[PDB]
Amino acid sequence: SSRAKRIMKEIQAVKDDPAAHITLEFVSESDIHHLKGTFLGPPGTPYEGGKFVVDIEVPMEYPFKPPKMQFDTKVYHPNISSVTGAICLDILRNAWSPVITLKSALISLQALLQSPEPNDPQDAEVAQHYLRDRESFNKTAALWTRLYASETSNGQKGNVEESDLYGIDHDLIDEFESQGFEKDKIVEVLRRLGVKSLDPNDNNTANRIIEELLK
Repeated sequence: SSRAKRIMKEIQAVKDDPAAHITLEFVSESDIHHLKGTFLGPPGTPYEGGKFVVDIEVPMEYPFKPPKMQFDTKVYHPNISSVTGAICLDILRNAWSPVITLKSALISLQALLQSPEPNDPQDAEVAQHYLRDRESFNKTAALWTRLYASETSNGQKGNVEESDLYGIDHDLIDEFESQGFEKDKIVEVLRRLGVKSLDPNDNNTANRIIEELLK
């Protein structure tokens, strides 16, 4: 479209050969109204290490066109994800420059994710909670992003794990096998249960498993 060309030009830069580590995929019919800019990055921090999908909404207005952004890996940060997915970066609550393109808003999130700013954020509950238990939220933060880094197809409520190569076969078997029980034992107890987050020497299900294992 005519007005769409405005945003298309911005995406052309990222489309110019795999470079800049940027991503821009619009999910809409001929009338591109909803934009979605993602960014791929390696690990090395609980705030970064996977994929991020920022739901962008680009209207058809030239004068003062503030690009909306929300959700984005539902990251739990004082800035991102306050109640139903919302960030605070220039063009969000009070922009001070109409030149701040969409690329700036996206790139700003990357540096923002790896930059704790609990001084004067938007979410007081998060800031106060992080101020006390920062180490407890740190680990939980990396886990959420590590699991919500990407998702195939649509969803009903929540589809986490149970998609890639399953590690529940000979690993859980090797434990009971060497113990003294035979494969036929583990299979019988594994098939019925079918746990995934099993512990070596700290699992309740295990005790119950071995219970039958001996019969």
